Amino acid sequence: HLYPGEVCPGMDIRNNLTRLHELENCSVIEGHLQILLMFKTRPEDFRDLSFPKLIMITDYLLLFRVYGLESLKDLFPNLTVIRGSRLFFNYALVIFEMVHLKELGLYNLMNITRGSVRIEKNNELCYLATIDWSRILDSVEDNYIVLNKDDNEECGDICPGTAKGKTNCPATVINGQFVERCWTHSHCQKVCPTICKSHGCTAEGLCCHSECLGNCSQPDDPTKCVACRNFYLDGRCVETCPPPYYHFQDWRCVNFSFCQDLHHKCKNSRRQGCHQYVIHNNKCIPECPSGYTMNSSNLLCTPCLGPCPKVCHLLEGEKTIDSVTSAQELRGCTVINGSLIINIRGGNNLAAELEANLGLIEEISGYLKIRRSYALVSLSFFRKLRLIRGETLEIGNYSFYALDNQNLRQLWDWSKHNLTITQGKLFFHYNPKLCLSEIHKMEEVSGTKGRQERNDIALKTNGDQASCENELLKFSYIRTSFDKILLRWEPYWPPDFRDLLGFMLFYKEAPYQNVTEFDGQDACGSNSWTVVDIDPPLRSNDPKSQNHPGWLMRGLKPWTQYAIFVKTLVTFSDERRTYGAKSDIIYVQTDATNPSVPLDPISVSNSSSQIILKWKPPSDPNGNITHYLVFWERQAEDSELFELDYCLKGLKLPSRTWSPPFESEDSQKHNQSEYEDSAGECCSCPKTDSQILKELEESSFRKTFEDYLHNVVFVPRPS
Amino acid sequence: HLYPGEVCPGMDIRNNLTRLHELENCSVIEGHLQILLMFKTRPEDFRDLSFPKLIMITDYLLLFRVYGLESLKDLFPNLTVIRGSRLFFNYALVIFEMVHLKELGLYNLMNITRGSVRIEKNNELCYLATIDWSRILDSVEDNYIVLNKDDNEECGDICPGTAKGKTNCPATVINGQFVERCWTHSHCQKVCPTICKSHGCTAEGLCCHSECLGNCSQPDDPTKCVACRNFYLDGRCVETCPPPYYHFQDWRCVNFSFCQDLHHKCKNSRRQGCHQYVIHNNKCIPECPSGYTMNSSNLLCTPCLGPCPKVCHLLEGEKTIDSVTSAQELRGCTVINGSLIINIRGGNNLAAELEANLGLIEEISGYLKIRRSYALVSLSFFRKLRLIRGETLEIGNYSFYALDNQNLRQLWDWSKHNLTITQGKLFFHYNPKLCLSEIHKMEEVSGTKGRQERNDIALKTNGDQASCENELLKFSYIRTSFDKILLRWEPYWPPDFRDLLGFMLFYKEAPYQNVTEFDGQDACGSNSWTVVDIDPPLRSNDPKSQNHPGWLMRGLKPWTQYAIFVKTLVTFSDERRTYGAKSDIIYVQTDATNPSVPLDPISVSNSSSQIILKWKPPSDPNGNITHYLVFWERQAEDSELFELDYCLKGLKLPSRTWSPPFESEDSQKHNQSEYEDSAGECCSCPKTDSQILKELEESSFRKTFEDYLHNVVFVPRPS
Amino acid sequence: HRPFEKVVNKESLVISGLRHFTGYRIELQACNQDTPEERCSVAAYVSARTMPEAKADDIVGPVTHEIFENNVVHLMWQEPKEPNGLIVLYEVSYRRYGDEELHLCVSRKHFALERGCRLRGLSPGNYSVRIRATSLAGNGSWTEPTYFYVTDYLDVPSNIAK
Amino acid sequence: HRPFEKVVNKESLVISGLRHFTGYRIELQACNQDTPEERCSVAAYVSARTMPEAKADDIVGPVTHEIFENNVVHLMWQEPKEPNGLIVLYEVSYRRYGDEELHLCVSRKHFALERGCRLRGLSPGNYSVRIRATSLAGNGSWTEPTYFYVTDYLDVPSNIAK
Amino acid sequence: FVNQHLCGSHLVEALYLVCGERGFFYTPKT
Amino acid sequence: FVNQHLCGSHLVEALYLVCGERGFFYTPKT
Amino acid sequence: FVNQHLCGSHLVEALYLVCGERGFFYTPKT
Amino acid sequence: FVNQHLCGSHLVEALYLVCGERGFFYTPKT
Amino acid sequence: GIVEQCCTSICSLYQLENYCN
Amino acid sequence: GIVEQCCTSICSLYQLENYCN
Amino acid sequence: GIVEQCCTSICSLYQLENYCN
Amino acid sequence: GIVEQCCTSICSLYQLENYCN
Repeated sequence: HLYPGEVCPGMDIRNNLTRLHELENCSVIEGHLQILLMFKTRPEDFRDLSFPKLIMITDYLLLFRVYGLESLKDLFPNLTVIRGSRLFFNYALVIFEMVHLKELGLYNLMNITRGSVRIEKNNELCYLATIDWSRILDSVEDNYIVLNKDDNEECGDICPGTAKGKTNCPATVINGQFVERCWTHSHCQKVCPTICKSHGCTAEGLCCHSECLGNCSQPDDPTKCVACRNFYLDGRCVETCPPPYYHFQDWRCVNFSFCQDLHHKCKNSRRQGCHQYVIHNNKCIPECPSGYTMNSSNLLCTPCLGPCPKVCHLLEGEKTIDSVTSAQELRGCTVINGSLIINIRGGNNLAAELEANLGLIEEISGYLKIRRSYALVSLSFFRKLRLIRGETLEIGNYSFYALDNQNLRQLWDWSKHNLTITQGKLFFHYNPKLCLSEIHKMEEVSGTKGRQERNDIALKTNGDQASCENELLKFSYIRTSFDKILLRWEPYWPPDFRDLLGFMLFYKEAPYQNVTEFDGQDACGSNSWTVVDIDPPLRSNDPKSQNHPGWLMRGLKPWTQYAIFVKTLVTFSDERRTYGAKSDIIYVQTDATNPSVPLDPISVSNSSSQIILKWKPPSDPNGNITHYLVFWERQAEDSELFELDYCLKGLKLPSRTWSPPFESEDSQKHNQSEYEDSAGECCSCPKTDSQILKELEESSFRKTFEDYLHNVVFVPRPS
Repeated sequence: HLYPGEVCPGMDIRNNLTRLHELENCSVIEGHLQILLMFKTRPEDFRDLSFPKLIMITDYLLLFRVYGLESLKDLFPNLTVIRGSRLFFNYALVIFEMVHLKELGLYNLMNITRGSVRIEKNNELCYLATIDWSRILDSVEDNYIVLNKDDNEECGDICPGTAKGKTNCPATVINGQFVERCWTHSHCQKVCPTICKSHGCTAEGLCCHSECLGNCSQPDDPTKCVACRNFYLDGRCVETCPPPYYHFQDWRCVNFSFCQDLHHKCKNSRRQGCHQYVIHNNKCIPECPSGYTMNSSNLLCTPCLGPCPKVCHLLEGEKTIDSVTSAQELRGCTVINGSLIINIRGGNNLAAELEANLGLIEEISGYLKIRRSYALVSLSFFRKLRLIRGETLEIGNYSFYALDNQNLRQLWDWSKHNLTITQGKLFFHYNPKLCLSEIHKMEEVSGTKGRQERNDIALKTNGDQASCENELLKFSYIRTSFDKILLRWEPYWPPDFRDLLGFMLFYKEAPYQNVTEFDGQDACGSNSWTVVDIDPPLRSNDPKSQNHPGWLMRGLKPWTQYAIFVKTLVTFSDERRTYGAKSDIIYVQTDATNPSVPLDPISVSNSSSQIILKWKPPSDPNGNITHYLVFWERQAEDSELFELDYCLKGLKLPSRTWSPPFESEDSQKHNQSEYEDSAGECCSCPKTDSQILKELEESSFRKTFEDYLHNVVFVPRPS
Repeated sequence: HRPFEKVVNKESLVISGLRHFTGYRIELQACNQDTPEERCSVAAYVSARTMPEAKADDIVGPVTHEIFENNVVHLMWQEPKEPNGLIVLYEVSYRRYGDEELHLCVSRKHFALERGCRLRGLSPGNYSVRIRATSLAGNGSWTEPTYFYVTDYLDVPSNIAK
Repeated sequence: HRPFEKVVNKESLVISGLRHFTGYRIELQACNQDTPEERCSVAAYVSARTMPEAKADDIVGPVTHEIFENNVVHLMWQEPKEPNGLIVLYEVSYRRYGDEELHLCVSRKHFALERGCRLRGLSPGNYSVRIRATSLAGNGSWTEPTYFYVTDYLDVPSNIAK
Repeated sequence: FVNQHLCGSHLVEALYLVCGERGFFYTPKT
Repeated sequence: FVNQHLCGSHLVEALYLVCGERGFFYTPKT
Repeated sequence: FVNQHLCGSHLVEALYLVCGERGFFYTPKT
Repeated sequence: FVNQHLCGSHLVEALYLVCGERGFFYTPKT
Repeated sequence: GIVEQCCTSICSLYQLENYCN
Repeated sequence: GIVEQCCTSICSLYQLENYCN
Repeated sequence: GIVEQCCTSICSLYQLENYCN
Repeated sequence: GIVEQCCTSICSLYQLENYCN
């Protein structure tokens, strides 16, 4: 067999190393252990003992505030992988708060299952440009390593392998340089191909059976494995429990007697916080699903025909949701007799997990809350959520409170996402990328939006850096040149045409013809879409303006496609009357042109009658080039040559290889005639370099004056 | 005899001109006069029917949209000057959207008293930019005269440059040089001695009587002028009016019988005046100030018993103060039976007249409200205010619903005010130059923070510009050089050092120490604001700190009074927090070096043993220059001479003969735009954005990690 | 017009059938719509000289002379069909026993004037021929200043023509 | 060791006491600082030669000669020491048939070489000169084109340069 | 008249073409 | 551009591209 | 305990030098 | 620095000056 | 008010029949 | 003055719409 | 809990007595 | 990193307090 140890569950290593007598002979792990809380220690204590009997881990391991403790390869060599059945705030391993930590070991690791590791604030550590994690993780997006001695920029890290003694060294470039992939200055790392990476390479032979994992004491032997991807029973990794046996916590099978007494030890006159394990799904799992309960002694769960909701009365009358840990603490809860809060962080998405964890939940007894969820985008993982009933509210009768979400831009498609925010208010500020119309749909599905009030929702925000809108622009005519282009499109008059002030145009180069469908990130400008505005046209004709809008772009490279779209620019609204309007983008070529100059000619021969002429294209090759016209003659006979080079005069003064005059003579007219015209070209000039504030004020002032005039004169009588 | 013809009240006409036949040939008007909105009209009918018997008016004159006329001298060749008593919308002369005209042609004005003008949107009319208001107006900036055929760059100057009478047009000096002003192609402007014109000035250019004004026939007499200054009586312009005649309307003085028969009449069936004009301070005025009443005995504002304030009860549901006219409608009063609003607009700075009209009301029944005043800077005019009652409230039972004051640097000086609040919820947003300090002080003197609640203040707003502050930092040490400046200052360590994020160094040039704070301009880069972030330092909280914050330069200029200060990179929280920390705007000289030769090393002589030289300093100031120095030297005739002859085959010339002809540039025709962008400073200059939002969220991530860690690892075990 | 040429989507092209080491030029344009007009730009201009051949400066047709009865040698031949660019100069240092030995620093124009060079009055005795023809290479009718022994006003064969 | 000249709140200066026809290389720098010690900038080297006058273009000394039936003249002339641009120089060369052409250069190197330059051939006969008229400022003595019979400096049909 | 919302010069001209002659007034008599 | 001046027959070609089929003239500076 | 604010390493050193080296005892909770 | 750097004699001056009189390791191109 | 009546809400004829001819 | 309008100063698309017929 | 007690204020010694043996 | 670290990339003062002596 491969897994001989005794059941040795979690324990805290704290304030005395004598606790390793709980590791008297152990090799098995369940739950987690905690290596910390040892201040008066030094290498004697970590050389007083070293207990290499271990097998592997399941959940995680921990490191915190212990001095010395140079590395781990001496401590726990026989230690294979972690299963990540649990986590520690979206991480499955910790490296934190160590002093005199020379290196680490862990040259025995092949596939970390879930989550990531955490390295931080251990300022005496290096040799970590030789350790890949994608090759040890089936998913790498959330891992986070920072603040060590390597962050001082030293430790050239001479690791051995192909260099310093051939020792079966698989180097593996991932970015542009191979590296002797290792763990220390005196160890190595084990690379696999995908032939057997699923269930592991082995230089013993070349692979293992495809139900082993990690390593195997014999290549191609389904019992001499070291790790198991799926299951375990009687000395061999497997992929199923045969059905007199039953499954418990992703790491084994046991017999029905085992699971029933592994419960019934606690089914006695002493509460020890234990849990109500029952057979189900061919799986000795903790509790019963919905439409499943167990009030009997048949020892299997059974469906209440009615709903068996997964009610879970919160502690504290509340709860924060901050991590996958807090999330998993409710997977297999559906109803919440409490109130949740969602305060997520980090540049990492979690809707995948929460749609596994929260993607069943349907009824919060109280209220939702949202708070500075940076990387979040949606309520998408909330896909069964219906009833935020009116029985609990935050300060100010709020039934809903979202804020500081710098990336939220859409909740649902509202196909049949039938919910009810039955009572209570909303709250929305600093919610930029979310449209307003979607909030209006939320108030519509809600019910009485009359519950709302002034400033319950923001209007200066929530669609800032981009937004959907209600109405669209269209075009009437376009005309182009090689150096210039025209656009003339439809005019738009809001119901109070004074409220409008011009059109906002956008364009750019775009050889890649699938560019962003984006409004524009004009945060101090900072987006290379060269934008310029335009004064609006007149109200000349009362039914329909015979003058269409227009502004002429110009100075563009010839034979260059160009995306171009525009959008309104409107007075800051007061009620939900309009979202302005926009145009879609148009990839637009630039017309052909005659004058482009090829570059860098050549003039040398292989023979006298021969000449090798070579050259380059222009800076403006101007699209499809037909061919390269050429001329040449005996243009070599000036009068500058029959009357030179006498006896005492210079011998070979007119020895003009690459003759002077035909060459491009120097120049100094940088910008004088038609480029002082284009002299508002500039640098450090913003893309919103205009105090429109003053102009907004001017427009509002003119409106005030005219409104005052008309509303005075209009009716000084009842008739 | 200066105003002989009788006076007729104010009136308007908006139809057939037969309403102008109402006049029995008046001279001066009381009350408003406007004539506007006549379409079916054409310039020929205005050739005749000019009314030159007019002399003057006081109230505003408004003309608007009467189709068909060319100019004015065929309408009002005798219309002296307009006072200001009841301006329309803070303006006196309003000739707006008048069509078909070509020149103003109005020569009777010489010193308009108060107010301002707008003559705008005139798609036919010219000859206004050749008219000088500087010598006739004092509020020469509030006037919007724009959008005319003078503005659209069409018209020309045919104003007489040779004296058809005995004068060319005066070389009046505005806009820099002398502007060859005129009203028409015929009339020219009138110039007068400076002090003398203020009491009139002869046709010749001589002073006149002190109570004469404008035009004067006989210099230095009170009865043959054309205009008066303060009052008159029965032929002469005066300064007072002894009994029995008493002052009236700031231009005349009347009989007891006059005021008498005024109060004997009203708008309707009341033969005792509803605005009964009465005597006090020798003035025949409609209603008393506070502290006075009357019994109908002899027409004097009698002192009364107790107070006698002014319940200027408004029939409206709400009142606006956006113009001076609102102020006049509430000048003199002291009490409201309603609510009040401020809606000031435009770059006008109206607080002067406000404090002149108001600054005497100190009772309110309803609620205050302030909005959208780009030019408003303070409520200092409210130098009396005692109470804002609850008799009515805004949405949600609110009273002081302040908002949207984009330049409000501060409220009153909170050192001398005594005041009351009784009811009322507050509301404050977008006050970008309002200090949280004085806001909290307003809460302290509120007499209300039991009813103060959450969500009223947006501490993320309301002081995001023009740094206010409650804390301070200091340069514990400084040491500098000519190009580098090493700065080391004391630390800040808030309730959590972890909340620290780094420091800013505001630094930039300045020629003198006249410079001041610059934080509340545009928060983007190009503000003369060269700034930089630097990471905060290591803590070493366990020992006493020996590593203070610091920074050192990338570049400077020598001998520069670089103004400098700092600000802390701070994390926000929903807490009534300190501002953070800054330092003062220190001004610092830079040390010395001249590495720059001065430009333009001239090369020419001015005689056979004399020279001629030009220096021009570097853009590097290089100290204050103290003297120059030179080490000239001779060159013997080189072998450049002893390598040639000239009795040879042909002739050559190394040019021993004089040829520095002092050439100039014909190729370098730099036109009016003297600027170019071959390259630049920093094109789309690096100025940060939400790219730092990521780092903010990273620091928050760090906090949350340490929080969860320190929470679940430690735990109390008393029980 | 000028000699023509076009391209088939190369970046290189050549010419031949052309006089050895002779001066021509470049006009490389960029045609894009050739059918209404050769829509080709202004060019990227450049000159050329390559691979001189002293064989042409050397006497393609050897050069005998005229024995004028005034004891003078007049240098006679017919210049090449391709003279290798331009026939430039000879080294015609001549001076002795006074100041009339008829130095000639000869161009196209001077050889056209004279049809050669007419030396002094002959001198029985040793005689150097350091006379050489000059294209842009510099080989011509050169052996060395090898002092030919004039044999009673005769026998000065500069006939090696190297 | 070098010139030290200072200016006080100005932007121009006129130094004097100067040799003439001197192109002076000017090191140029300046010091705001004098109390601790000067901190002067680099040397923007710049030059100019003085405005010339009719000062020494004309010849300093007497143009002289010799006369010899040895058929020689040891010619002499004094050259100005502050030269004005292009020194005036008068080329001379005669011709007779049969090894009797003549020569005399005026040039600074030839004066330095041949002690001026020495005539050879003075005796009666037909002696004439080519005169490319050259004087940048005029002089009291040119080559004076005529035909110069060998008698002495005599009437214009004889030697004349004065 | 337009069934769009009337404002500004559009309003003025439309209103005149609606009422026209001897209809519309300023009334200081009130 | 419009930020600064604009000259040459760029104006001419601009007016040609813009006006087209409703007739165009110019004060010939060319 | 300490008049300064107790955040992070502050708190760790505080609990250290207040412990007297017996610590906080986790009784088996489940 | 930002894109430029702490080379030349700026380097040595500021290196002496960051501490002043404590002393420094002279680093011309260390 | 005209602009309250018209520049926010629509101003039908009957909303305006008071003051025509 | 299209030329004085735009070669000596700034112009606009409408500004040259008028010189267009 | 912990930070609520002592990352807010300069807490008492008693809040660390709460974390005693 | 006495020279190279500052002239390979951005530098800082906390780098430089230790190259002091």
